[PDB]
Amino acid sequence: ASEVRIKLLLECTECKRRNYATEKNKRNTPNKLELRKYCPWCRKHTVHREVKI
Amino acid sequence: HGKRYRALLEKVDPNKVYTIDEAARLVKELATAKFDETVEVHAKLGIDPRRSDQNVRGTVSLPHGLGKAGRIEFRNDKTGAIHAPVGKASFPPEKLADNIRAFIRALEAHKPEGAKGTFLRSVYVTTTMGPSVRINP
Amino acid sequence: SKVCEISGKRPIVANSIQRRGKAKREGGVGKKTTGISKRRQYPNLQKVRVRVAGQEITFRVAASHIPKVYELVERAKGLKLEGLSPKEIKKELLKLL
RNA sequence: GCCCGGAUAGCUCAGGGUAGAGCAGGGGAUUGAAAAUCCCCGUGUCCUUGGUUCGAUUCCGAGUCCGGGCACCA
RNA sequence: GGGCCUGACUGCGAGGCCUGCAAGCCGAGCAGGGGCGAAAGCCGGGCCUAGUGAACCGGUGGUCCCGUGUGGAAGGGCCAU
RNA sequence: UGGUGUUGGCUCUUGGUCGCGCCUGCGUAGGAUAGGUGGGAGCCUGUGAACCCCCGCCUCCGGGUGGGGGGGAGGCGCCGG
RNA sequence: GGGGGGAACCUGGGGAACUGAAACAUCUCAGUACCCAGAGGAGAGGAAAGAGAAAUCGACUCCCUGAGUAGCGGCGAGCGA
Ligand SMILES: [Mg+2]
Ligand SMILES: [Mg+2]
Ligand SMILES: [Mg+2]
Ligand SMILES: [Mg+2]
Ligand SMILES: [Mg+2]
Ligand SMILES: [Mg+2]
Ligand SMILES: [Mg+2]
Ligand SMILES: [Mg+2]
Ligand SMILES: [Mg+2]
Ligand SMILES: [Mg+2]
Ligand SMILES: [Mg+2]
Ligand SMILES: [Mg+2]
Ligand SMILES: [Mg+2]
Ligand SMILES: [Mg+2]
Ligand SMILES: [Mg+2]
Ligand SMILES: [Mg+2]
Ligand SMILES: [Mg+2]
Ligand SMILES: [Mg+2]
Ligand SMILES: [Mg+2]
Ligand SMILES: [Mg+2]
Ligand SMILES: [Mg+2]
Ligand SMILES: [Mg+2]
Ligand SMILES: [Mg+2]
Ligand SMILES: [Mg+2]
Ligand SMILES: [Mg+2]
Ligand SMILES: [Mg+2]
Ligand SMILES: [Mg+2]
Ligand SMILES: [Mg+2]
Ligand SMILES: [Mg+2]
Ligand SMILES: [Mg+2]
Ligand SMILES: [Mg+2]
Ligand SMILES: [Mg+2]
Ligand SMILES: [Mg+2]
Ligand SMILES: [Mg+2]
Ligand SMILES: [Mg+2]
Ligand SMILES: [Mg+2]
Ligand SMILES: [Mg+2]
Ligand SMILES: [Mg+2]
Ligand SMILES: [Mg+2]
Ligand SMILES: [Mg+2]
Ligand SMILES: [Mg+2]
Ligand SMILES: [Mg+2]
Ligand SMILES: [Zn+2]
Repeated sequence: ASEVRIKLLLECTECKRRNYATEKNKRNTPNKLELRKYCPWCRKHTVHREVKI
Repeated sequence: HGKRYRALLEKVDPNKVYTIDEAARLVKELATAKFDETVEVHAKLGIDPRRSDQNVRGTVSLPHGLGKAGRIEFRNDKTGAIHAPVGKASFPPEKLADNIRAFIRALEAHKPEGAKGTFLRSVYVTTTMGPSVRINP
Repeated sequence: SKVCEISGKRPIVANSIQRRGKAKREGGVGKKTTGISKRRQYPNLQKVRVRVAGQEITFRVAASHIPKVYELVERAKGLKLEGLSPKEIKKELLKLL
């Protein structure tokens, strides 16, 4: 990590629980990440949105 | 102020709060102008003026009201105030309190979801050319 | 500074505790005691001069028990005090406490 | 971490109706020179986006970035 | 190089490599819900081997476990970071 | 060194905040010094209009306002560009 | 009536350090040692503005147990109802 390659959580967009933590480079990727991922809570895939760690 | 108004002033007293019913009984005592005055209900929403999202706007279909049927549109001004016609000075007292109360209800129904303060910071009943009385909403 | 003549208060011993850090209540890691040490805490002693049977009597009393002195003077009304020296008047006055 | 804040032309800068000021650059006057002085001219999404108003650098939401402040660091 | 994608999964994990401890490493297979593919199948990040830091204290999002007579609350636990 | 006790009297001047009263608001079109909406065809005058004398002033220089001395029936809107 | 004495014991007012933490500062040693005041054959404490969950017990002191429990703790060393 650095100040530019930063850490982040992914929050299930349906139930709002943070389920995955990952990293990205906020220069190379100024937009908030969107990714389909498996929410254990909803037991199904679900688009997750980057949320400030 | 004119003698005519100076007169009315006596039948008021600021301190006192009054009640929807008590105010309805005064209206008539306060409508001394040569025509069927109105009444009006001035509030004072305790929300942030310069904004949006928390903007109070809408309509209400008063059961009696106007007599000039219902559905009045009201919208908070740039300040924290909101005003609306509740009927004409005529209307039997037990007919206004029904609207005053029916209008104030709509206001609460259109309170935002993000508002700080007691919302109805203050409320008053009046007439076109008469003075005014605070009220316990 | 010593003792209250009325209330009996005398200096107590206290610790002066230096701390550091942010209290847990304020979302901090907690408070660290960077030093403890003994100090003294004195009664707020003060002089009170009252006239009683035309002699000047004077008390070392804690501020808090000041009006108590004026109370003692009041209750001294029904007292055969005249002619006495300051000392034995004061003696008499305290006997009422 | 939180609180206060600045972004307006090449540089530095004041400001619900608007867009300017200082010297830097250029043209001209003047000069033995170097200046100082004097006259004219430029050099703008007024940080970004979104929302008020008939409209806005001006009010508000949100961002991006430097500036300041306070505090904490297992 | 291109197309479609988010498996840079959740719950586990037979069996091992390494090893004083603690750690480090590799892992088939089963379930859930998926991606790509006609299919066989592959996918629990990256050809590999560096890119790291035990506890303690504490922040935040969850869960609704405990709640000092009782109901709450304060404060903690658990999961995630 | 701030607060506070021991610590009191009388004055003069200030700021904050709350309640009431009153006024202050000038792009540009324009009767001309338009706060914001809302009510609304009448309202002001014997509870003294129209200009006047002193003006508390406020000023964007045109005016805005205000208590009083004169004063003895018209001013101000809807209209409508 | 006091005063002064008394081996230890006792209660009240003050109150260390080495040491332990394999350094050290919070913490430990320890309210110990020691100083001082007082008491007496003992002293202290004592008839609930108590415990604390039992719809309960019933002053205080002392022993056993509860218990190295509950807890406290640079959650370290340790401390400890
Ligand atoms: Mg991860
Ligand atoms: Mg990445
Ligand atoms: Mg779960
Ligand atoms: Mg201190
Ligand atoms: Mg501590
Ligand atoms: Mg006191
Ligand atoms: Mg912040
Ligand atoms: Mg600049
Ligand atoms: Mg590809
Ligand atoms: Mg997944
Ligand atoms: Mg194994
Ligand atoms: Mg091993
Ligand atoms: Mg298929
Ligand atoms: Mg398959
Ligand atoms: Mg596999
Ligand atoms: Mg530690
Ligand atoms: Mg923790
Ligand atoms: Mg529970
Ligand atoms: Mg419960
Ligand atoms: Mg309790
Ligand atoms: Mg409870
Ligand atoms: Mg309850
Ligand atoms: Mg909780
Ligand atoms: Mg919790
Ligand atoms: Mg001091
Ligand atoms: Mg003082
Ligand atoms: Mg003796
Ligand atoms: Mg002796
Ligand atoms: Mg002692
Ligand atoms: Mg002792
Ligand atoms: Mg010493
Ligand atoms: Mg030591
Ligand atoms: Mg030492
Ligand atoms: Mg040591
Ligand atoms: Mg050692
Ligand atoms: Mg040493
Ligand atoms: Mg100790
Ligand atoms: Mg005996
Ligand atoms: Mg006793
Ligand atoms: Mg008793
Ligand atoms: Mg200890
Ligand atoms: Mg101890
Ligand atoms: Zn979910």
